[PDB]
Amino acid sequence: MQGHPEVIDYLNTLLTGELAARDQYFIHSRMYEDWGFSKLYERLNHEMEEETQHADALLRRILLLEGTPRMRPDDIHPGTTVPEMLEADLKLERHVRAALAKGIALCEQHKDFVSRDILKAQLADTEEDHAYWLEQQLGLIARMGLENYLQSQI
Amino acid sequence: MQGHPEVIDYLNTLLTGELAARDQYFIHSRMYEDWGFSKLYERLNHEMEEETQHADALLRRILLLEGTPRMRPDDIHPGTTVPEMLEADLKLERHVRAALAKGIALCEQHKDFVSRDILKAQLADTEEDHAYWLEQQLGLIARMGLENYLQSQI
Amino acid sequence: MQGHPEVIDYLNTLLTGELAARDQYFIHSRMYEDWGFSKLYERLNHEMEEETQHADALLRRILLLEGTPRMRPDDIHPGTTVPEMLEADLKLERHVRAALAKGIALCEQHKDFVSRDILKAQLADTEEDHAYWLEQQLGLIARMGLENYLQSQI
Amino acid sequence: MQGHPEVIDYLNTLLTGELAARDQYFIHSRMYEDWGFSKLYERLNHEMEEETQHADALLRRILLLEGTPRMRPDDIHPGTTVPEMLEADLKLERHVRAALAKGIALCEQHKDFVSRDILKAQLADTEEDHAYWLEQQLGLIARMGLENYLQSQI
Amino acid sequence: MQGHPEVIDYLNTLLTGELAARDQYFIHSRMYEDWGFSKLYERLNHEMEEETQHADALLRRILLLEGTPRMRPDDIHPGTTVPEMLEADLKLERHVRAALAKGIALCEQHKDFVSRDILKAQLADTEEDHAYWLEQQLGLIARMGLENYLQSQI
Amino acid sequence: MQGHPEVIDYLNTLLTGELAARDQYFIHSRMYEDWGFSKLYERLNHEMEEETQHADALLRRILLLEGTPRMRPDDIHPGTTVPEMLEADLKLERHVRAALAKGIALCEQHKDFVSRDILKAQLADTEEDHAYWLEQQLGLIARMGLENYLQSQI
Amino acid sequence: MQGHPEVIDYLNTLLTGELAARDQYFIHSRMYEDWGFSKLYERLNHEMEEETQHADALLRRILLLEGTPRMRPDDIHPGTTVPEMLEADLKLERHVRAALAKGIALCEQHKDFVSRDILKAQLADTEEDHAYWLEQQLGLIARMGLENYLQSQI
Amino acid sequence: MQGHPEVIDYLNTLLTGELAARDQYFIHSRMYEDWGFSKLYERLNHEMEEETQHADALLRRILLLEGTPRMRPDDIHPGTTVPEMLEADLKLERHVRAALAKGIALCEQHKDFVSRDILKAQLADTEEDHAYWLEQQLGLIARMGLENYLQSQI
Amino acid sequence: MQGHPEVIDYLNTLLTGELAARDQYFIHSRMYEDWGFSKLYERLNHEMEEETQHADALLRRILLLEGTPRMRPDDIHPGTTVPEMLEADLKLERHVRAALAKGIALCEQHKDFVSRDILKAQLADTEEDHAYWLEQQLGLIARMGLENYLQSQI
Amino acid sequence: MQGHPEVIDYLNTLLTGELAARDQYFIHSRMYEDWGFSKLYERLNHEMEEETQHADALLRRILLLEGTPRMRPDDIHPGTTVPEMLEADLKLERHVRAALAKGIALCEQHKDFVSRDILKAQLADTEEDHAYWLEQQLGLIARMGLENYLQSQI
Amino acid sequence: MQGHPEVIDYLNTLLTGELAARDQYFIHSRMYEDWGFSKLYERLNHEMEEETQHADALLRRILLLEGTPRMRPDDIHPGTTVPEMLEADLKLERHVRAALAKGIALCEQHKDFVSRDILKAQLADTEEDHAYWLEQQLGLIARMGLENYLQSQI
Amino acid sequence: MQGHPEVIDYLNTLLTGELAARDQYFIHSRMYEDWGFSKLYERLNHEMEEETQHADALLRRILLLEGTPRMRPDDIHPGTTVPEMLEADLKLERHVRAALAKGIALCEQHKDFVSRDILKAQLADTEEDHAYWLEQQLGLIARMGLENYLQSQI
Ligand code: NA
Ligand code: NA
Ligand code: NA
Ligand code: NA
Repeated sequence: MQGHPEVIDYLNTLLTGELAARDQYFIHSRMYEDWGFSKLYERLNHEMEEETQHADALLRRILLLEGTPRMRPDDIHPGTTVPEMLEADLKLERHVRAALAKGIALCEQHKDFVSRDILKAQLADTEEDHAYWLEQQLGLIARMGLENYLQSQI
Repeated sequence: MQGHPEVIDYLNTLLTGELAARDQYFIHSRMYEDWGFSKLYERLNHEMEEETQHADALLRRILLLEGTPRMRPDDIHPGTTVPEMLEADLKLERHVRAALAKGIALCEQHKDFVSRDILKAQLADTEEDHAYWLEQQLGLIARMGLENYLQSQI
Repeated sequence: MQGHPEVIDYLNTLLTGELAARDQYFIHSRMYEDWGFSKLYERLNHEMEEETQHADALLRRILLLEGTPRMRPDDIHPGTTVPEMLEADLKLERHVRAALAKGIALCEQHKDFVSRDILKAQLADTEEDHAYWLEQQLGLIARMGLENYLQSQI
Repeated sequence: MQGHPEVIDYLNTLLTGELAARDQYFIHSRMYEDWGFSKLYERLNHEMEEETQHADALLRRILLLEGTPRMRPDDIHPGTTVPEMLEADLKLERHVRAALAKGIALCEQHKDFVSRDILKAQLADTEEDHAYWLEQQLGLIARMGLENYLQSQI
Repeated sequence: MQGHPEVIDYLNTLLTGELAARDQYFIHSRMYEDWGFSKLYERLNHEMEEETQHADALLRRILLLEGTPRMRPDDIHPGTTVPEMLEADLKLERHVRAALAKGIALCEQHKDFVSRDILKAQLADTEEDHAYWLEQQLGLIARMGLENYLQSQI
Repeated sequence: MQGHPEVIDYLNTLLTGELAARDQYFIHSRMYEDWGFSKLYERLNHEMEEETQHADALLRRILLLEGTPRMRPDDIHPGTTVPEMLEADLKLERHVRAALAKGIALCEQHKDFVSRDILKAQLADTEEDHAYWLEQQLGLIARMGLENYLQSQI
Repeated sequence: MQGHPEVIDYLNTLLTGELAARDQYFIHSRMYEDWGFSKLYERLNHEMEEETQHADALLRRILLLEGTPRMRPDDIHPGTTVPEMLEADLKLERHVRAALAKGIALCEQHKDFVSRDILKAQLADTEEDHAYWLEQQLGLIARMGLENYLQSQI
Repeated sequence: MQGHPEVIDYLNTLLTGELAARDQYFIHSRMYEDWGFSKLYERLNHEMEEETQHADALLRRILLLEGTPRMRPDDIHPGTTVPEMLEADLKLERHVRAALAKGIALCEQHKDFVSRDILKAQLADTEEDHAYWLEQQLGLIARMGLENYLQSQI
Repeated sequence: MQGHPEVIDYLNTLLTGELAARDQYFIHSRMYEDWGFSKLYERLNHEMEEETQHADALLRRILLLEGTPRMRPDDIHPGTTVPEMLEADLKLERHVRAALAKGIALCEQHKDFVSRDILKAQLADTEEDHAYWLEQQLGLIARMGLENYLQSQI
Repeated sequence: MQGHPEVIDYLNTLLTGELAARDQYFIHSRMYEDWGFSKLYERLNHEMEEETQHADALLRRILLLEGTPRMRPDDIHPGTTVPEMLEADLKLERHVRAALAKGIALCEQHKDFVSRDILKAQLADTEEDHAYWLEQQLGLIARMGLENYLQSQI
Repeated sequence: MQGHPEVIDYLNTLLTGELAARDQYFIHSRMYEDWGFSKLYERLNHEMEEETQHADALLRRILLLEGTPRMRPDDIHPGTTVPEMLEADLKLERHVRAALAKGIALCEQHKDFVSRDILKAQLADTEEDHAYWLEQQLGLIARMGLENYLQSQI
Repeated sequence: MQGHPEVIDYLNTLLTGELAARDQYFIHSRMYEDWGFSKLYERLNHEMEEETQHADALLRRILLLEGTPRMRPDDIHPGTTVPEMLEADLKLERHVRAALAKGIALCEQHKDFVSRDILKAQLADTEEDHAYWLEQQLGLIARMGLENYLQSQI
C-alpha cells in the first residue's frame, strides 16, 4: 500500500530508536549478569526481547507501506555502574515515550489509524511495563538503600 | 424476618465500617504494589478480600432482618509512607475490634444470637489474622530495621 | 511518571464514580438474591466484579501518574423495587458513559493516549455489556410483562 | 455426664419439636411431589433431612447428659393447599426459632455452654436456611402471582 | 460440463432466493438476540447457516454446469416485531418451497437429474426443518399466548 | 441506546459494503475451487468468513444504537479470469479502507468512540490481512510469472 | 423378485459399461504411476475403486431382480500420452453420463424406482466427482501449461 | 403445511399398511422365539423395528401436512407353521411394494416431492432388505431342505 | 494486642492444666501399649495429640495477648492398673471441664469473646470426645466384665 | 579476568560485525516475508537468531575479559531485489569468515585459547551453515532459473 | 599408545594440580556448610566434582599414553575466613589457568592434538565457570558489603 | 567456497584412507561373525559405521570446498587369523593417526581452521576409541591367553 511519506519517515525514526533501545537493554542485561545480578539480567533481557518485537512490528509496517526501513540504530549511552545504568534506561524510556506520542499525533493527522494503533500499543508497553518497572526499582533503592536493593537482585 | 431496629442500625454501623476497611486495604495494597513490595501487595489484597466478605455477610444479614443496608463507607485515612500505612491499618483494626465487641454485647441483649455469632467470627478474623499479622510486621521492623524489613517484602 | 494534573483530577472523578457503581451493583445483586432471583443476583454480581476491576485499573493508573487516588465513592441511590432498581442502574450507566466520553476527550487534549485507551476500554464495557444487558431486560419486561419476566429470573 | 435436670427437660422439648418439624416437612414434601412440584419436593425433603439431623444431635446430647429422650413428636398441622402449607411451615419455623432462643438462654444460665452451642447452630440453620428460603418463596408469589410461581416449581 | 441454459438460469433464480433467505435469517437472528431471546437467536442463526450451505451448493453446481452465478440476493422484507418477523419468515419459506418445486419439475424436463436431486434435498430441508419449526412456534403462541411463549425463548 | 443518526446511517453504508465484500469473496473462492486452486479457495473462503464477522459486528452495533440495519449488499463486480479477480479484490479492499477511514473520523466527531474502535479493528483487518495478502500474490505473479504462481496454488 | 426384462437388459448394459470404466481407470492409474505421477496414480486408483463399487451395486441389483449379469466389459481405448489419457477419460465419463440418464428414464417408465435411485446416485458420482475432477485437470493444464501441471502431479 | 387431500388419504393407507406389517413381524418373531429359532426371532424383530420406524415417519409426515393419521392397522394373516409364516411375509412385502409404488406416482402427480422421497426410501428398505432377505431364506430351504435350514436358525 | 491480665493469668492456668492432661495421656497410652492393649494405646495417643493441640492454641493466644506462657504442667497422678487409669482419666476430664467453664465465664465478663470461643471449642472436645469415650469404656466394663472388655482392647 | 587489550579490541570488531550481520538478516528475512517467500523468511530469521547468539557470546566474553563492548553495529547494505539480497549476504559471510580467521590467529598469538575456541565455533557456523546454505540457493537458481526457484520458496 | 615423555610428565603436573584443586574445593565446601552457607557449599561441592572429573580425564589420558600417573596432590592452602577462602580460590584458578595454557602450547609443539583438546576444554571450564563465578562473588561483596552478601548465601 | 588446492588434495588422501579403513572393518567384522565371535563382530561393525561417518564428513567438506572427492579406497590387507586381524587393525589405526596429524598441521598452515577441527575430532575418535579399544584386546590376550580371550568374545 502507498503510505504517506511523512508517516514512513517518522516510523523510520521510531524504528532506529527501538533498534537502539533493544541494544541498550542488550548490553545492560549482560552487564548485570556478569556482575551476578540474575534478576536484573532476566528483566533487562525481557525488555530487550520486547523492543526487538516493537522494532519488528515497525519494520514490517514500513514495508507494508512500501517504505524502505532504516536499519541503523540510534547512538546508545550505557551506564558503567548500576546507578548510571538505571539513569540511562530512565532517560531512554522518557525519550521513546516522547517520540511515540509525537508519532501518534502525526499518524492521526495523516489519517493512518492502523499505524497509529501500533504506536499506541508500543506506548502502553513503554509506560506500563518499562517505565513503571524502572520507577519501582528507583523507589526501592530510595527506600532500602542501594546495598540492600542489589542484594535482592542476585 | 423482623429484626430488632437497634441490632439493624448497629449492623449498618459495622457494615459501613467494613466497606471502609475494604477500601483502605484496597488503596494500601495498590500503593505497596506500585512501590514494588509484592509481598505487601498480596497480603493487603487478601485483607481487602476478607473485608469484602465480611461486608457481604453483614449486608445479607441486614436484608434477612428486613433492614435497609447503609452502603456509604466510613471516611478513610490512608498513610503516605510505609510507616504511616502500617499505623493507619493498626488504628483501623483496633477500631473494628472495639465496634465488633460492642455489637456482640448488643446482639446478646436483644437475643439475636445468630447475628451475634456472625460478629464473633468477624472479630476472630480481625484479631487472629489482621491484628496478629500487622503486629508481626511492626515487630519485624523493630527487630531488623525498616530497610531490611522492606527488602524482605519485595 | 508525572501525569498532567487535569488528567489525574479527572481519573479521580471517574474512580469515585466506579467505586460507587461497584457499590450500587453490590447492594442490587444482594437484594435480588434475598428476593430469590438468582439469575439477577449472578448478573449484578458480575457487574460488581467488572466495576471493581475498572476502579482497580483507574487507581493503579493514578498511582503510576504520581497522583493520590480519591477513595470516597460517589453517592448512590439504589431502588426498592425491581422496577426502581433497573431504572437506577439505567441512570448509572448513562452517567458513567457520559463521564467516560468527557475523560476520553480530555486525555486526547493532554496527549495522555494510554490513559485514554484505558477509558475507551471501560466505555466499551459499559455500553456493550452493562447498558446492552440492562436494555435487554427492560425490553423483555415490555414484551412479556413484569411477572413473566421475574419468573424467568428465579 | 450428669446434666442439669432443667436443661435436659428443655432439650426434650426441643427434641419433640424437631421430631414434629421433621414429620411436617416429611408430609409436605410428599404432597408437593404428588402434585408434580419436584422442586418443592426436593427442598422440603432437604429440610426433613436437616431436622432429622437436628433431632439426632439433641437425642444424643440428652443421652450423654444421662437423660431419657422423649420420642413423641409434637402435634403437627399440615396445609391442604400450597398457600396453607407455606403458612404452616412459616408458623413452624417461627415457633422453633422462639423455642431455641429460650433454650439458648436457659443453657447459659445453667452453664451448659456445649448444649448452648448446639442450639445456636440449630438456630442459625433455622433462620438462614429454612426461614430465609420460605420467605423467598412467599416474596416470589407476591411478585409474580401464585400461578407463575407454581409453574417455576415443576 | 455444458448445462442446459434454462436449468442454469433457474438455479440462478433459486440462488438469489437463497442468498436473500440467508440475509433475512441473518437480520432476524440478530434482532432476536438484541431483544434477549437467545433461543430464537440460536435457531434463526442455524437457519442462516443452512441457507448459506444451500446457496453454496447452488453456486458450485452453476459453476460445474459452466454458468455464471448471479450473486445479488432478492429483496428482503424483515419484520419489526416478533409477530411480523415470524410472518415474514412464514412467507419466505412458502415462497422458497414453491420456487424449488418448479425447479424440480424443470430439471426433470431437461433431464438434469443431479441438479434435481440437489433441489429435492433443499426442499426437504425447507419443509421438514424451517417450515415445520416455524409452524410449531406459531402454534405455541396460539396455545399459550405471545407473552408466555416469548418468556420460553429467553 | 440512542445513537447519532449520522453515525447510524454511515454504519449502514459500511454494513452494505461488508455484505458485498463477503459475497464477492464468496463467489471468487468458489470459482478458484472450481478451477482447482485449493489454496486460493481456502484463503478467499477465510476472507469471506472474516467479512461475515465484520458485517455481523456492524449489524449488532446498529441495533444496539437503535438503528435499522440496511441489509442489501452493494453491487459487486467479480473477475472472470484469475488476473481480473485479483484486480477486483484489490479495488474492493482499497474501497473498504477508504470508507472505513471516513467512518473513523465521523465517529470521532460525534463522540462515538466505541463505534470508532470497532471500525479501527476492521481497518486493521482490511490492511494487514486482506490488502497485505493480496499484494503478496500480485508481487509473486510479478516475480515468477502467472503460470508458476498458479501452479503453486493448486 | 421378478424385474422387468427391459430394465434388466439395460442394467446389464450399464454393468458392462462400468466394468470397462473400472478397467480403463485400472490401466491409466498404473501408467501414471509407472511414469512417476503419484498424485495421478492415486486419483485414478480411487476412480477405479469407485467404478468397481458401481459395478458391484449393478450386479447385485440384477441378481435381486432375477437377471443374469453380463460380465464382459465393453471395449476400452486407453491413451498413450498424458493428453490422450485425459481425453480418453473425458470421453468415457461423457458416455457413462449419457447411458445413465437414459437408464434413469427407462426405470421411471417401468416403475422401478429403486433401480432408478441407484442409477441417480451413480450419475451424481460420475458428474460431481469424475467429470468435475477431470475438467479441473484440463483447466489447470490450460492455465499453467502441460509441463507445470505434470510437475505438480509428481 | 396444507397437504393435498389425496396424498394425505393415501399416506394414511400406507400408514395402516405399515402398522399391520409391524404387527405381523411382531407375532411372527415371537412365534419363532417360542419354537427356539433365535436367529429368526432376531431378524423378524428387526423387521418389526424397521416397520415401526416407517409408520412413525408416515405418521409425522401426515401431521406436518395437517392430516389426521388413521391408526387402525390393516387386517393381518399370520402363518401357523414355518412355511406358512414365510409365505405370509412374502405376500405382505409384495403388497407393501405395490402400494408404495402407487403412492410414489401419486406424490409425483401432486408435486409432493418430499412425501415421494420418503416413500422411495421405504420402498428401497422393503425390496433390498425385507424381500431380499425373505427370498434368501426360501432359496436356502429349496437348496438344503426345510430340516437343515431350521437347524441353522436355532 | 494487650490482653486483660486476669484473662491471661487464667489461660495460663488452663495451659498448665492441658500440658498435664497431655502428659497423663502420654504415660497412660504407653502403659496400655506395654501391656498389649493396642486399641487403648491408639485412643489415649489420640487424646494426647488433641491435648497437645489444645495447649498449643492456648499458648499462642497468650502470646497474641502479650502474656508470658506458663510452661510447667500441673502435677499428674497416673493409675497403676487399668481400673485406676480409667478413674484417673475420669477425674482429669471432670477437672478440665470445670476449669474451662470458669474460664468461659471469665472471658465473657472481660469481653474477650475470641478467647472465650477458643475455650468453648476445647470444652466441646473434652465433653463429646474425651468424657463421652471414657464413659463408654466404663459402661462396657460394667456390662461385660473387666476381662471381656480388656480382651476386646487387644 | 584481565584480557589482552589487542584481543579485546578485536573481539569488539567481530562483535560490531555480528551486530550488523544480525541486522542485515533481520531486514532481509522481513523483506522476503513481505514478498510472500515464507521459506526464505524462515531461513533468514534463523540466521538472524544465530548471529544474535554469536554477538551475545562475544559480548559476554568481552565482559569476562574486563573489556567494554562496542555496541554500534557496522554499516549494512541490504539488497532491493532477491538477486541483490543473496549477493549482499554472500559478501557478508565472506567478510565475517575473513575477520574470524584473523581473530583466530590473533588469539593464538596472545595465548587466549578459550577466546580462540569461541571464534572457531562461530567460523564453523558461518561456513557450514550460512555460506553452505547460501551457495546452495545460488546453485539452485543457476540450475532451474530464478522464477522456478522463487516459486519453490513460497 | 607411546606418548611423548615431555607431554606425559606435564599431564602429570596438571594432574597433581587438579587433585589439589579438588581437595581445596573439598575442604572449602565443607567449611562453608559448617558455617551455614548452603549456597556456597553447593557451588564449591560442584567445583570439587568438576575437578574430580578433570583429574579423571588426565589420569586416563596418561594411562592411554602408557605413562604412570602421579597421584600425590600439590600442596593446598585453604582460607580460615570467608575472605581468605575466596582469595585462596582466586589464586588457585589463576594458577591452573596459567599451567593449562603452558600445557596447551607444549601439546602443540609435540603434535599431541588430542591431549591438547582435553586441556583446552579444561581451560574453558576453569575460566568460564570457576574464575567467572568467583569474580562474580568478589564483585557482589564489593557492591553490597560482606554482611549482605553472606546473608544471601545462607 | 574455494578451498586451498593443497588442503583439498590432502582431504582426498584422508578420504581414501577412511574408505579403506571402513572396508577393512567391514571384512574383519564379518569374518569374526562367521567364526562365532559375536562380540568382535559387534565392535568391528561399530568401527565400520564410525569410519563410514568419518568418510562422509570428509567427502561433504571436500564438496563444500569445491573439490572433487576421490572415491577409490586405499589398498587393504586383512588378517586370516585372529592374531593377524588384530595386528592389521593396529597397523591401520597407527597409519590413520599419523596421516590425520599431518593434515591437522597442513590445515593450520593454510588457515582452514574448520577443516582442521574436523580432523582433530576424527583423530580423537581414532585414538580414544579405536586404538584404545584395540590395545585393550591385545593386553587381555597377553594377560589371559588367546584361548580364554576368544572364549570371552563369543
Ligand atoms: Na542488610
Ligand atoms: Na405466565
Ligand atoms: Na515452471
Ligand atoms: Na443334516
